[PDB]
Amino acid sequence: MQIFVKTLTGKTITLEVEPSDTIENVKAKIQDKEGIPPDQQRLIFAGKQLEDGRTLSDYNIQKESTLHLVLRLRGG
Amino acid sequence: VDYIVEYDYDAVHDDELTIRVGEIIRNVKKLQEEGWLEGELNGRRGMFPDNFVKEIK
Repeated sequence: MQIFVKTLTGKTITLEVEPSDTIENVKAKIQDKEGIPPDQQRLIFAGKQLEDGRTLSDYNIQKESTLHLVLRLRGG
Repeated sequence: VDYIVEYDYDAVHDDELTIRVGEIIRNVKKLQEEGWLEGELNGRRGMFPDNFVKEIK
């Protein structure tokens, strides 16, 4: 199960994940492949922020999805 | 230039624009940030994800 991730810069980083995996985990995987701090990693899907306290299954996020990675207060 | 956003995205920040299903954003322009677009919605100019907006011309 792979999922796309939209990076403000312009990169679609597709990371490995499972439906049982948590958002807090997915954050690490990003900080381990892109070096982006979790506290500075905002994930929004379907028009609603993903809680590091919930799993993909919570937001019914299936494979080939499309997450949106934003930054705290974007000035650009 | 006016797009139609079919979704229920809620502005998370001040520079973020709230785009909801059917809400058309005036003069939408693609920013230097992938997915981020800027436009005028509800009298407020803000940026919003492209995966929630659909260009309607």
